[PDB]
Amino acid sequence: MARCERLRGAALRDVLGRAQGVLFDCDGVLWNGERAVPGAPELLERLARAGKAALFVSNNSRRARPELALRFARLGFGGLRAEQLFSSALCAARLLRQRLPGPPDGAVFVLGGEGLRAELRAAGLRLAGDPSAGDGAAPRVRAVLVGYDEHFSFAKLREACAHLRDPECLLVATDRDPWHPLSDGSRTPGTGSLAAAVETASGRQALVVGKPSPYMFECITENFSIDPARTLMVGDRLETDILFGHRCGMTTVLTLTGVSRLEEAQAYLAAGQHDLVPHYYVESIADLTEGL
Amino acid sequence: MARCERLRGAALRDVLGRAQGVLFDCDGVLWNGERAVPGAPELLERLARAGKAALFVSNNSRRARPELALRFARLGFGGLRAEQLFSSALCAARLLRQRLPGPPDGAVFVLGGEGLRAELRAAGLRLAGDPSAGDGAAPRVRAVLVGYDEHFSFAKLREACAHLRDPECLLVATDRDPWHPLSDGSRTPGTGSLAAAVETASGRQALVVGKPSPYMFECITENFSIDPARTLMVGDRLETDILFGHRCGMTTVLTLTGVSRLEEAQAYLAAGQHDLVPHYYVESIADLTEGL
Ligand SMILES: Cc1ncc(COP(=O)(O)O)c(C=O)c1O
Ligand SMILES: Cc1ncc(COP(=O)(O)O)c(C=O)c1O
Ligand SMILES: [Ca+2]
Ligand SMILES: [Ca+2]
Ligand SMILES: [Ca+2]
Ligand SMILES: [Ca+2]
Repeated sequence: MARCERLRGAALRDVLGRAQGVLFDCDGVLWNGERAVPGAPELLERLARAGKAALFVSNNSRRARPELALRFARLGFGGLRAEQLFSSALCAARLLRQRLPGPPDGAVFVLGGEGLRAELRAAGLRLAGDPSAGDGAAPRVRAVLVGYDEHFSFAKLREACAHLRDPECLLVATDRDPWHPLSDGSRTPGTGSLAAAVETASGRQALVVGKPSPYMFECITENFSIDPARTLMVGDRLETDILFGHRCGMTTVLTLTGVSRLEEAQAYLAAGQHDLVPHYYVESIADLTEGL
Repeated sequence: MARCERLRGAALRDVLGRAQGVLFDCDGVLWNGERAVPGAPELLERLARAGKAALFVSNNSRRARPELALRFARLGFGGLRAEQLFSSALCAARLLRQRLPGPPDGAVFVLGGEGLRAELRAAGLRLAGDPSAGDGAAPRVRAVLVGYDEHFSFAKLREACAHLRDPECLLVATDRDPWHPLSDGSRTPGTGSLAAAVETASGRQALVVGKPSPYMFECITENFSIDPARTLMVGDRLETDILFGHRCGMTTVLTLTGVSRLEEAQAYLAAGQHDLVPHYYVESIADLTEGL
């Protein structure tokens, strides 16, 4: 099982050689804020050359796919197809298209920003507060979606609760990341904090779209035939990316350039909490390139 | 132990006769919104006549003591001394006066309304955003207090987190009630929902002031010699008032005019969760009067 081994040498050559593809978490892995992890772009270049597939999975609900694609390019990750990029915004839009109840024969009440709303509308979803048809009633709200919402308020929370009074109204969260580190050492609250407030006030459990939910893997694999037994999952958060990998049956690699510390992985290992223990770790993903 | 017995007849006469005093939760017990529970005022009148002490304990952080006292009178509860009324606002102010760290050799950042702020200032506390002395630096924030905040926002959450980056900064919540029922059947989010968001984003556990924290009982008993072995605790919420009573060693009485249902108490009893099981229940507190 996962023993949190430092991946290097012949083992690294073996692990990467056997892998048919690599699934990358983004923040803490490819970059921190506006700074690419040195050697990250070169890894992705060498992977493409090695004939190994690369896919990208982020819990970030801020950007619709077109703006996400621009961000990869800007940070040095060139030549990527938009189809290789998966975010919790995109997959939440897809989950709601697939699951929204109501007769054919709802509207979605969204706590979140314009990039999220853009992604939802692109998937064909009607949003609460979109303008109504003629002067008829507003459509019935059949899901509440909690994403990263820099305009979160008590009034919006109260309104979310009102919608959720109907037990057939879905409650969905893009992700449960509790907070994110910023470049100056400060932190921004994460969607997990807002989801906590909504779940508490409504007495509901949210359906989570993003990592570590297996749903995210369903979203990625709708379009892509990938064998999880031959896929490496690389990420910086034990409770999100490494747990995701284990749930999906992938080999997990913790990179140490982000949120989680080696000491924490080792502590979980000691406590026998194996689903929070990576199979392997690297100081940064630049350490992988040698294995090709 | 607690067996959730319907309190009536000779048993009621015995229980009330032996009691030296009664501690009442307020909402769901004495009133629902602006409507007194019929017969509640008459109970309190008869209790005073029986020579039995009455004290009142509410998690409501909206009103400072003077406005709270007006509310009791208005609902039909006359003749009360302000000293008999305890709220999570009053006791949070007291806890912070007692615990605020820093040299003699802080300020308190408050998420909450004007009644809470009034209570804190009356206890001698300086509040973040109170005006600074001359043109010197703002005082160091040494506690974050989360109360009922109808103006809660993402920006305030972010700011709470910034203060909490200092591990010596306290995190205190007035209460963890998750939501409260309104007269039209709707609900308002409770402090517990906001506390959840703050704890999640900061990765901290809050110190809770109100019920079911034993601290609330310390607050009430600072001024009042009451024997918990001779005190009845009467409330409508299993996870708040009944748990509080058990933690304090009081005889607990669930009234059925509020949040918790008899069926839920019986379910907990069945599951052997005795600290969430009331010793006794009544349809409403008006059922107690006969026992005098
Ligand atoms: C709101 C939000 N969600 C998620 C993340 C990053 O997600 P991931 O680490 O899954 O790429 C960030 C990082 O910027 C963020 O700002
Ligand atoms: C914000 C808030 N806190 C607490 C409560 C009631 O508290 P309790 O049931 O402890 O009296 C209410 C009920 O109105 C409320 O509005
Ligand atoms: Ca990450
Ligand atoms: Ca480390
Ligand atoms: Ca109550
Ligand atoms: Ca009942």
